[PDB]
Amino acid sequence: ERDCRVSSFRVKENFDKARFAGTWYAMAKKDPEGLFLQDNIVAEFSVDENGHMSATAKGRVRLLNNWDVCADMVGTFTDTEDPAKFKMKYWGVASFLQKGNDDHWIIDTDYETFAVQYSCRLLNLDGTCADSYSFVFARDPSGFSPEVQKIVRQRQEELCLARQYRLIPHNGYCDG
Ligand SMILES: CC1=C(/C=C/C(C)=C/C=C/C(C)=C/C(=O)O)C(C)(C)CCC1
Repeated sequence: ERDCRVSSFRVKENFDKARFAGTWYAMAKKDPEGLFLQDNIVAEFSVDENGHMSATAKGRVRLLNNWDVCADMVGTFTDTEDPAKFKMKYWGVASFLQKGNDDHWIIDTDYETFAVQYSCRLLNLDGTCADSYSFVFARDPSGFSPEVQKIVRQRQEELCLARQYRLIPHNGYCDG
């Protein structure tokens, strides 16, 4: 019954960028295909005088050859017609880091405790997502109340991504 068209997905009513600024800890994630951040992920959002939003993020990345590395990444966001939908150009501090362009949607947030993000990097012909990713972020590393977990579990259902998210460890590897 429930529609999986990325076009139909709901997003944050009247997104407020400055209000999202600060440190966010990823608690759980739904990885995309290929190399992705492993764990110990922490994002840090900024918004300039102009309204230009930017972010930095640390995360452990396992390189093909098995070395583990603490990837220091960079992201710049571009506004769209949808205040909660942005275009994100990212790159790493080190040259060997994945560089790219991806959609960045703020599905839901309360700005103070949690946030569900999402990106489809490929649309199937039908209109659903063939390559997605999603971050569940928390204001406090400790996580959230069974109350908010309810909400999140709900946003996840709506993104056609329930029962396929994983918990993210934080063990200070990239120093925390
Ligand atoms: C920029 C950006 C994001 C994507 C980061 C990616 C995609 C990092 C990939 C790192 C790799 C791919 C490192 C490596 O493999 O060296 C996320 C949504 C958290 C949202 C805001 C900041």
